[PDB]
Amino acid sequence: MKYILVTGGVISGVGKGVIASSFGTLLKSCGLDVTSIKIDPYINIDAGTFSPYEHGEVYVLDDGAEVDLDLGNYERFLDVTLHRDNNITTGKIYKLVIEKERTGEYLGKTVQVVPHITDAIQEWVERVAQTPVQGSSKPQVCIVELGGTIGDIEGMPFVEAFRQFQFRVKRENFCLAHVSLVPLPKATGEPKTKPTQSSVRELRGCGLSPDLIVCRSEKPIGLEVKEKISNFCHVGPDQVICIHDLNSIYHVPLLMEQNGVIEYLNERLQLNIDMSKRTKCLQQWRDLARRTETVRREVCIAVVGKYTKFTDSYASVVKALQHAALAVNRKLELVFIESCLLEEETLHSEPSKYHKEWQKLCDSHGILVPGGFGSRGMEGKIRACQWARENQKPLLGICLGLQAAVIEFARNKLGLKDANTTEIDPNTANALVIDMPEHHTGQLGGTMRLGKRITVFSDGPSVIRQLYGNPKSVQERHRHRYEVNPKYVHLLEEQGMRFVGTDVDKTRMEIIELSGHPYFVATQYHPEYLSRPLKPSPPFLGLILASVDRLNQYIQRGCRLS
Amino acid sequence: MKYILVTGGVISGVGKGVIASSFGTLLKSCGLDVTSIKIDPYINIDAGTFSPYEHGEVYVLDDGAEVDLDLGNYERFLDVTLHRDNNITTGKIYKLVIEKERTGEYLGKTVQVVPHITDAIQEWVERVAQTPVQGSSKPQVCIVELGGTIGDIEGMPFVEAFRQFQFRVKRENFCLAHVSLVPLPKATGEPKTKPTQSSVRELRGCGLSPDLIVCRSEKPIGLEVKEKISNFCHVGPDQVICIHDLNSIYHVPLLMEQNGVIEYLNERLQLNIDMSKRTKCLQQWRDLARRTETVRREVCIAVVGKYTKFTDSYASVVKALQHAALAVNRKLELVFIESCLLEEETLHSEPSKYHKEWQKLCDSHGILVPGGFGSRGMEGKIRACQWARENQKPLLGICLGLQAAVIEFARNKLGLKDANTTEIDPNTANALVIDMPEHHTGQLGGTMRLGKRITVFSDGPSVIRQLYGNPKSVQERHRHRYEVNPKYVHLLEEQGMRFVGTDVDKTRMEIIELSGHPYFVATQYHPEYLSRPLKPSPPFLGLILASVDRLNQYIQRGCRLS
Amino acid sequence: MKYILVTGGVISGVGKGVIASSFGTLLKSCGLDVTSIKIDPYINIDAGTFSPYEHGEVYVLDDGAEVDLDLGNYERFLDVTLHRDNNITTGKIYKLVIEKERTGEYLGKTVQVVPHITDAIQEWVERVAQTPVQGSSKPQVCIVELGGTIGDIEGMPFVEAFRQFQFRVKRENFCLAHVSLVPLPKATGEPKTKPTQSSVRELRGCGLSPDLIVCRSEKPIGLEVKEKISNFCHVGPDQVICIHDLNSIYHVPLLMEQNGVIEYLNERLQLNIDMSKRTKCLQQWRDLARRTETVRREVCIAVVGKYTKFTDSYASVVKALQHAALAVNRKLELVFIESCLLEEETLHSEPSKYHKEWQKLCDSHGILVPGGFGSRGMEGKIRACQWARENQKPLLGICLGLQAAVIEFARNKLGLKDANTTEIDPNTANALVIDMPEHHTGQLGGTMRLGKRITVFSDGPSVIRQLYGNPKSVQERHRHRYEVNPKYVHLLEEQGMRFVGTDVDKTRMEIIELSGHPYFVATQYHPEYLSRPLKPSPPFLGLILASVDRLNQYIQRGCRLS
Repeated sequence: MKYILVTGGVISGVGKGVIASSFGTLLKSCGLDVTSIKIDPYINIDAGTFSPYEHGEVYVLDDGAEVDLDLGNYERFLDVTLHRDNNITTGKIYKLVIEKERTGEYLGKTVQVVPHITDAIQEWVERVAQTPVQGSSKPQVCIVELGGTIGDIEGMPFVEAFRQFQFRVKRENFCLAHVSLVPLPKATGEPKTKPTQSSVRELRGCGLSPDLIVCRSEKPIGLEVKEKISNFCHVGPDQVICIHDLNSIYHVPLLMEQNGVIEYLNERLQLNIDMSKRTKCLQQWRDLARRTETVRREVCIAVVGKYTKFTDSYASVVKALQHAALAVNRKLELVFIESCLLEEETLHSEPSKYHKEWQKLCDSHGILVPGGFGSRGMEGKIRACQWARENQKPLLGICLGLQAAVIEFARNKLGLKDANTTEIDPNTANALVIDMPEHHTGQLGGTMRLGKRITVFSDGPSVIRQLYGNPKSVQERHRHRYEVNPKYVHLLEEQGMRFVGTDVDKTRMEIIELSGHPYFVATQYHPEYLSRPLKPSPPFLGLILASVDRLNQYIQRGCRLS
Repeated sequence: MKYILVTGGVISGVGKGVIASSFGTLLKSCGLDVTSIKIDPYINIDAGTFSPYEHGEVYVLDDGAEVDLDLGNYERFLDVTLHRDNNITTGKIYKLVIEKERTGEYLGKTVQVVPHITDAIQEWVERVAQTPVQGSSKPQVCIVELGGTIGDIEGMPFVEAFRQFQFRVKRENFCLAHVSLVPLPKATGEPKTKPTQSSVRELRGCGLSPDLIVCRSEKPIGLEVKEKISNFCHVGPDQVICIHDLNSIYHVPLLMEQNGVIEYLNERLQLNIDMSKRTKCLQQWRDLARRTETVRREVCIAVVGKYTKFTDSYASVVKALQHAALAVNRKLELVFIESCLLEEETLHSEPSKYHKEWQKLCDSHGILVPGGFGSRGMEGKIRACQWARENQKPLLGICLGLQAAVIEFARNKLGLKDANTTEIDPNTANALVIDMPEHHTGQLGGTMRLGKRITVFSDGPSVIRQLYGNPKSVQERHRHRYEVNPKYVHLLEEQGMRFVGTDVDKTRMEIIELSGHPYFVATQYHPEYLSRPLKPSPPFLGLILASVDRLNQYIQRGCRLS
Repeated sequence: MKYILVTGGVISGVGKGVIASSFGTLLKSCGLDVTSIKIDPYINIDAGTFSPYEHGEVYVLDDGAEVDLDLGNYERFLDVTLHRDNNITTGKIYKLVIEKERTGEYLGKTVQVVPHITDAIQEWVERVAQTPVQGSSKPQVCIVELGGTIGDIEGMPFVEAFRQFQFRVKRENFCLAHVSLVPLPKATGEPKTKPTQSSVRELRGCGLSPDLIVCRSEKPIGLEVKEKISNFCHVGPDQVICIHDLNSIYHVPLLMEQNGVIEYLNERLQLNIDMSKRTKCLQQWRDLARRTETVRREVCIAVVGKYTKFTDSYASVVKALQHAALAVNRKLELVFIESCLLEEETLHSEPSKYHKEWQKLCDSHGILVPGGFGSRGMEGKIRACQWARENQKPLLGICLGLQAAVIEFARNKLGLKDANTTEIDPNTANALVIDMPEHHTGQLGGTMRLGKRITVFSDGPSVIRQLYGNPKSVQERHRHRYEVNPKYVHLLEEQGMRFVGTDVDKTRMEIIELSGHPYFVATQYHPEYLSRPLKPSPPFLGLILASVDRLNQYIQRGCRLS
C-alpha cells in the first residue's frame, strides 16, 4: 500500500549506504517492519566475470550464492536479512524477457516498451510486497531503493513505471526525492549548489515533480542558502534538510530532532506512531553515540590492503568492527600499507619507500592478511606473516591467506622450498592446496566453494568457540574456491598443528591452529561481516582482552552525568 | 475562483472559433455568466504594420480601436461584448515590461525571467476576473482562451504560470485540455491518429498531465479507436469525445446528449445547475437547427472576395448572415468570383477566367462590393457595380465602395473622365474622395476614421431606417480612412442623389442613396457583423422581402410536430 | 575573414578576464592586431537602475558613457581601446528590433525568430569587423568574446548564429571551445571532472562539435586524467591544456612553451608568423615575471573596502597598481577592513571587533578612501581620514571622498557642526557639495557628471603634475554626480587649502590640496584604472618615493645571471 522510493548516488562507492539506512531504521524504531529492494542499472551480475574486488565489495553475508555490494549494513542495522530475490539487476530481468517472447504467451506479437516493459516491473514489486523475511508477517510499507547510477539511457522506462503506481492510488502514498550534490568552491566560499537547479529540469522533462528536499554537506552552513532551494522547488522553507555527515552514522538522528521531519511524514501518509519520548525510541542510539566519542588509545596497528586510495576491500569492514570494539574501550588506528610495492619491484628500484614500512609493522600488535588479485602480489604476503610469528606477535583469522600460511610453515619448521604459489601457475610437486570444486550434491561441476554449509567443530577449549556459549554446530558461509588435499596433510598431524574445526565429512580442514603460539587464529570464513553491535567478533575481540586484561574500568566511572 | 483554459488551434484560420464558442454557451444556458479572455502568441497587433486583410479578419464589431480576429462569434452567440482590454497579445505586454525595468520599481535588480514574468501574467488575470461586461456583476467562472498557435519557444513560461494557480487551490478547479488533430490518409483507411501520442510527450516534457479528451473529426468513426486514446491518457473509455464538425455550429449540441459530458463537469467542479429538461435549455437551439435544414431555393447569388481559396474577408460574414435569412425561408448559393484576374491581365493574356465570371451575376439578385489591396485591382471593380445598376438590379451597402461608386456615377450621368482612383495616385484634379484624417477631439493628426461615433440620419422613409422601429440616433462603427469633401458635392445635390444619413456635424456624407432606383443601399459602416439571429440586417433582408413579397408561407405549415 | 569565439565563465566575477586576455595578446606579439567584441546575456546595462557596485566593477576607463565590467584589462594589456559600440548587450539589441517592426521595413509580416534574429546579429559583427580602434587599419582576425553566463534560455539563437558563418566558408576559420570546470574532491583525491562529460552532451544536442580542449586548475595534476578527456572528445592526446592559474597573469605563457599550442593554431588557419626566438616575442613578459617574484617588504598598509568577501570594488584595481609598483621594488600588503561594522553598530553591541581595527591603521602608512552605498556607512568614513592627517600620515587621492573631506576640515580647523552628509538627507544649511547636474552643452537635464572632459590645471610645482613631463591639459574622466558650489568656498581660500587643478570654466574645484601637509593628494578622477605597466600612477607611486628615497638599489645588483 505504501511505496517510497530511495535515491542513492551516482557512483557505486561514494556513501549512499548511510543515507538509505537512515530511512530504514525510522519505521523500525516506531514498531513497524519494512524490507529492502534495490536495482542495479548496469549490464548483468557484478559477481560474474568481473574481478572479485575493484569497485564493489562482494561478499556472502547470509546468502547461498552471490550478493550485491551495499547489503551488509542493512542486516547489521535493521532486523531483516537478504536472500536470492533481493539482488535485482538488469541482467536478471533479461533472463526471462527473452524466454517469454520465445516460448509463446502473447501470441508472438512484436512489442516495443509499453505496455510490456513498464508492466514487467510490476511483477517484481507486488511479489516481494507480501513476502518479507523470517521475522515478520506482512510489511505495510514497501520501500524500493535505487543504487548504482541514476539518469542514463535505461532511465526512460523507470519514469513511466513510477507514475503507474501513483495515478491509481491517492497522493498520500508517494514522496519523490531525487539527488543533488553540493559542490565546494576553491576560490570564493559561498555554497552555490549547481546540481540542484539541474535536477529539477530533468524531472520536469519526463513527467515528475519534486516534493522533498535532498542535500548533502559536512558542516552546518549558514541560513543564506536555505531559502534558495525553497523558491526553486516551491516547497516549505522550514523543511530544508542540512545534513552534515562526515564518515559515521550518528550524524543523522541528531538533525531530525532539530528541523522537524519525524512528525511530517506521520501525518503525510496517515500512519501509526508509538510515542514515548520523541516519536521513535532514541535512547538506544544515544548510548552508542556518546560512549563512542569517549574512548582513545592510539595504538600502532599495521594493516595490509591492496592499493593506497579508498578501495572496496574494507569499506564495510572497518565500520562493523569499530562498534564491537566498544566493550574494551580501546581505539585501533588503521594505516595504509600497499602489498604491491614491497617485493622485488621496490628494493631493486628505490629503497626509499621500503625501510619505512618495516618500522611500523614490527612494533605493532595486530597484523591482518590481505588477499590476492591474479599475479599482482605473492612474495610480500609471505614475509609479512612469518615475521610476526617469530616476534611473538599474535595474528587474526582472515580469509584468502590459507595458501600462503602453508608455505612459510613448511620452510621454517621443515624446509620444503618446492611448495610455492599454486593459484597462479600450478606446476609444483608439493602442491598442498589446489583448485577442487564441489563433487557432492547441490553444485555439480566446476563451481565455487560457498553456500549454506554446516560447520562442525572438533575440539572444545579454544579462543573462537568459547565466545558462542559452547556451541556444537554454527552456520557459517565461505567465499573461496581452493580446497586442502586430505592426502598432503601428513606433516601437519605429526607436529603442533591441530585442527579445532572441520566439516561434516571430516575431510576439509577449514580451521587450523598452531600450538605453542599465545594467540593464533586462522580459518576460512569471514567473521568481520558478522560483527554485530550486540555480539562482538571472535578474533579481533579476543586479542585485546588477552593483551592487558583490563576489566576494572567499568567500576571507576559510576555514571558521572546521572 | 474557477479558471478553465481553452485550447484553440495551430494556425489562425482553421476553425478554432466554433470549438471555443461551444464551451462558452454551456454555462450561459444554465443561468450563469462568464467572460472571454484570449492571448495571441504572435508578435503584436495584426492591424498595425501588416496588411488589413490576408490571414486574420480584422473588423470593428463594437470597439473603439483595433480588434483581434476571432471576437465576432463570441458577441453574437453569447451575451457579452469585447473592449480594449480583451485583445491581449505579446506586443501589449512588452510595452510595460521595458518601462518598469527602466524607471525603477523593484530596485533595478537584474534577473532572468522568473519570478517576474510568471507573476506579471497574474496581474492580467486577477484584474479581468471581477470586471466583466455591461450585463453582469461578477462572473464566478473566468475562462482563459488560447488562440493563434500552440507549441512555440515563447510557450515555456506559459506552462509554469498555469501550474501556479493550480498548486495553490484544490484539484477541482482546473482541467487540462491540449490539442490532437486526427488526419485521414487517402491510402489506407484506419483512423490512426498521430498527434495524439505526440501531444502527451510534450506535456510530460514540461511538467503537465492530460486529464480531458480532445479530438476533431468530420464523420462518425468506429469504436475500435475510442479505447486507443483512453489507455494512452489513463482516462475513462466512456468519456471520449467524437465530434464530427462540418462547417456550422449545430453539430456540437447533438453529441453532448449522447456521450455524457453535460453532467460530468457539474460534479467535477461543484457548481450549481438549473435543471428543467436536460441540464441546460436546449429548446432554444433545436428551433434554429432543424428549421434551418428545411429550406431551399438555390438562387444565383454572386459575391466578390479577393482570391479563390478560403481568405479572411468573409470567414465571419457568411455565417452571421445565414442565420438572419431564416425569416424568409430562402437559401442563398455562394460562389467564388475573383476581381484580380479580370482587368487587362486576363483580357490581353488568355480570355478564359473573365467571360465565365460574368455568367453568374447578370441575373443575380444580390451583388456585393469587395475592397482594395493597394494596387491589385482598380478597373474591374468599377465595371462590376455600374453593370448591375443599368439592368435594374438592386445592390447592397458594403464598405470600401464609396471610392468607386462616385466614378461610375460621374461618367454615366455626366462625363467626368478625369475623376479616377484617388487611393493609389492622388494627382487628378477631380479628386472627390481624398485622404483626410480626424481634425476634431479625441484623435489628433493622421489617424484612422473609426471609433465610437454617433450617426444621425436626415430623412425618414427609406429601407435602412424603418427596420429599427423609426429611430433617431443609432450607434454604428466604421473602418476606413478616406472622407468625402464637402466642396466637391455640388453635382450630387442638383441630381437625384439624396443623403438619407449624415453625421453630427452635417459635413461627412457617410450614407448616400440614388433616387429612381427600386432598391439602392450604400453606406460606410458594416451591418453584416451585427447580423444577430434575433435582429436581421437592414440591407440583405430588405432585398428578399421586396423581391416576391411571399408572406403566406407561415400559415401553410401550422406546426406539423405538434 | 577569421572569427574565433571566446568562452568566458558561468558567473560575472569568477576570473574570465585573465583567460580571455591570453588569446588576445597572442596575435599582438606576432605582429598582428585584433579587436575585442563581447556580449552580455543579461537584461541591459548594469549601471542603469541597478546599484553602481555590487557584482560588476563599473568604471569609466576611456569612455564617454557607461561601460561593462571586464574591459579594463584589455586596454592595459593590449594596445586597443573601448568605445560606445563595445558594450553590446541584450537590451541594446531590443532597442531597434521593436522600432523596425513598428515603423515598417519588411512589410510588417508576422514572423517568429528565424531568419530574422540570426540575421540581425550579422549586422553587429560585419560592422565592427573593418572598424577597429585608433591604432590599426583593418584587423584580419575578428574574435568575439562571450561574457556573463552561458547556456540558458536565450542561448538557442546564439547556436544557430555561430554555425551560419561556418557553413558558408571553409573549416579552417573556426575553432569551437566551450567551458568545463574541474571540481576538486574533499574525501578521495582523484580529479574526476563532471562538467566535461556534461558539456559534450549539450553541444551534440544543438548541432555543434567540440574540437579544442578547455580546462582550469591551480596545480600541475597527474597524467592519469589527460587521456580521459581525449577519448571523450576524440581529439589529440598531446593537445590537452593543463593551466595552473592561481591569481596572476604570468601562469599562462609558461605553459604554451611546454605542451605545443603556439604552432598548432598557425597551420590550422594558415596565418603569418614573425619568428625570432619562439614564435612570438617572450622577452617582454619574462622581464616582468621573474623580477616581480624577487621583491618583498611586508609593510602594514590598512585599506578600507566595503564587505569582507571578494567584492567588485577592487577586482581590477589591485592588479594594475601592483605592476606599476615594481620600479621601487616594494611590496604592499592589503588587508580587509569593513567600514559598515565600525560606527555605532559595533561599540554599542560588542567591542571585540572594534579595538583590533584601530591597532592596524594607526601604525600604517597608506590609508585609502572607500565609497558610499546609500546609507550603509557615513560616520566611520569621517573618523578614518581625520586621524591619519593628525598623525602625520599621508593619504591618497580616491574618488567618492570629497563629500567627507570637507566635513572633517570644517570641524577641526573651524567648527561647522551643521555641515553633515548631503548625499543622504539634503536638509542642512551649510551644504557645501550638493547634487547639481550638467547645465552646459551635450548633457541636458538631470544627467551624470562624466564624459570626455578637458581638465586644465592651475598651479605648477606639485606631486600629481611633475610626473607627466610638465603638461598643460590632460584628458581625464570622472564618475560622480555631486558638484562643489562656487559660493560656499569662501572659507577654503582664506586658509591653506589651495586648488592645483580646476576645469575649463574655473568654477568646479575638482582637485584640492591642503598646504602644510607633507603629502596630501585629493581629486575626483580615478588614476588607478590608468595604471599602465610603462607609466606609474601619480598618487600611490609618489608616496613610496618620498618615504625613504632609496634609489641606490639598481647599482647593487649588476645582473648576476647575465
